[PDB]
Amino acid sequence: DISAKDLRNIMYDHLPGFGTAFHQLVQVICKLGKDSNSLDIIHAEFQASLAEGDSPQCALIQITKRVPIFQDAAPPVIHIRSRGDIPRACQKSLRPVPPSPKIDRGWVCVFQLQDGKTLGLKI
Ligand SMILES: O=C(O)c1cccc(N2C(=O)C(O)=C(C(=O)c3cccc(C(F)(F)F)c3)[C@@H]2c2cc(Cl)c3c(c2)OCO3)c1
Repeated sequence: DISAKDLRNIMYDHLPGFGTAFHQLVQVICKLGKDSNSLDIIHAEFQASLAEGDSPQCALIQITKRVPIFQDAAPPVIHIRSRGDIPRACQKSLRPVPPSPKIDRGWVCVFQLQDGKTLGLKI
């Protein structure tokens, strides 16, 4: 069976740049997919979207809209020490956390900083 690491690497293979918000979205998709035994359907949706001619970015967003574990789901909370732990290419995508963020509305994750600060990653 495909593993979370395998799928992460497969998805990364299609993305430009490094440590971008889409890379973090792959991390989130793979974590939540692993936790709900859904990596196979996620991989299949990813490949099908690519096969129809969608960009890999569009394919990842479509996974957040078409795979049921992400539908109306809140972004996962990831504990980090400070803003510096977040990759450079993600920094401009960090935003104040809104009232009810949802993964399928583009809120990838919420970083909970050691000093109590909180930042959402937005696509
Ligand atoms: O242990 C697993 O089986 C598994 C599977 C897939 C991905 C991951 N994740 C990681 O190993 C990991 O470093 C994840 C991150 O997204 C992450 C963690 C710390 C810091 C950062 C960073 F700040 F963006 F750099 C990202 C990432 C991760 C993703 C999510 Cl959504 C997490 C999480 C960790 O902990 C709480 O929720 C773990």
